Amino acid sequence: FQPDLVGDTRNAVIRFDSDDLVVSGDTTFIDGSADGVINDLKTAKLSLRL
Amino acid sequence: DLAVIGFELDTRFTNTNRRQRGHLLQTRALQFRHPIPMHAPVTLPMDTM
Repeated sequence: FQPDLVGDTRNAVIRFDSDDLVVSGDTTFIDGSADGVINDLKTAKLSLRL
Repeated sequence: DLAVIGFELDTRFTNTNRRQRGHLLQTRALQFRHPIPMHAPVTLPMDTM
């Protein structure tokens, strides 16, 4: 959390800018599955940077 | 059929047990930010000789 420099002094602002969220064949879904996009990434030996 | 049927009172509690707080005060502050920009210059050219 960061302070809100312009505005109320008791405001906390979230500024999350990331280009490094990896999706790959070794990462599973919240339900534990690795189907669909994940399976194709595993077969193609590819990973995504979201 | 003419009778007084109802009434309402202007009764209040004595807040000596401080059951009620009423309105609240809190101290606050706001911040404003004013950055100063640069502007294009004006130039007077002259020869170096």
